[PDB]
Amino acid sequence: DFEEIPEEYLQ
Amino acid sequence: ADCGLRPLFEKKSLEDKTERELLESY
Amino acid sequence: IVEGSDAEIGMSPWQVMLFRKSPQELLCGASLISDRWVLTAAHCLLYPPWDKNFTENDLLVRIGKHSRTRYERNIEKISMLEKIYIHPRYNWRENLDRDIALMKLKKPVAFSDYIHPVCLPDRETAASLLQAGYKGRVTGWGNLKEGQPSVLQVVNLPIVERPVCKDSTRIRITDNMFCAGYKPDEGKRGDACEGDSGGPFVMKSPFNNRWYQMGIVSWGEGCDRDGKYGFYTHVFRLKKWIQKVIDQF
Ligand SMILES: Cc1cnc(NCC(F)(F)c2ccccc2)c(=O)n1CC(=O)NCCONC(=N)N
Repeated sequence: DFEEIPEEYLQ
Repeated sequence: ADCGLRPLFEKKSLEDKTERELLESY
Repeated sequence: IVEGSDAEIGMSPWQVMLFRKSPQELLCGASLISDRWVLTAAHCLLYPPWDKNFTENDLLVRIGKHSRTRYERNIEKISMLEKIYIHPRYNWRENLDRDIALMKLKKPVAFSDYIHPVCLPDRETAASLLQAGYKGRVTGWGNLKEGQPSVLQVVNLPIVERPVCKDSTRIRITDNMFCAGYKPDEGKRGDACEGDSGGPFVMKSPFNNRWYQMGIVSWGEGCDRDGKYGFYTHVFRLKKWIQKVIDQF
């Protein structure tokens, strides 16, 4: 449902 | 120090669509 | 928010979204009170009866947003947490007394047209504005009914007399709480709801035109039931704990 955020932030 | 003054409203002296309702109840 | 409206862009530049890393989902609202500090409800981080016990590394804060689900490139800032502080005497066992937490961001966030901290009230501001009948404003991306909005929702609600708040529920009310909402005969509606928790209840001071955060969306029985009211953490009553945490850490 939520658009993916930049990968780095999930780091 | 600059708290609670919105760049797109207070700072430009524009009012949002329903802030009047708040001030009136006071 | 139930029976609210779409916010306007820039309407609540202090509004913060607590966002879960995995699964990626909306946890709560929160509010930006400086370049480095975010204010929210303790029950957003810690609530053992639902096995909720999040730490610094489980969450992201998203500042500057309007859309609930888009990644608002060039507009929103996403920050990581350095530390979470929960009020030592937060009563999750009984009535959510002292429902408050502070969050310290890893790095300061740059203010913009869409990002800007709300004021904390001082004693005189609180005494003047915190009054039955006076309206405040609540914002959030939470549930529309007791389904989910595409943009930030807003609703303005009157503060309700304490005896009426007490007489609406079996829950023990304390001085650290107030309730707000329309009464059943007033013929207007609205309330916060799930996913609105930790959001700011704000009033605009008539004396200096500034926005002040008086409450934090805390708890309710259902959402927008007649004869029930939203409860809010009383920010000024806990302000000493807030100042203590901030200039110590
Ligand atoms: C964490 C949580 C648990 N219980 C909720 N409401 C049920 C209750 F009223 F019976 C209750 C039970 C224990 C302690 C206090 C109250 C409750 O509302 N929460 C927090 C949460 O659900 N808040 C979402 C915003 O809800 N507030 C409004 N309905 N305006």
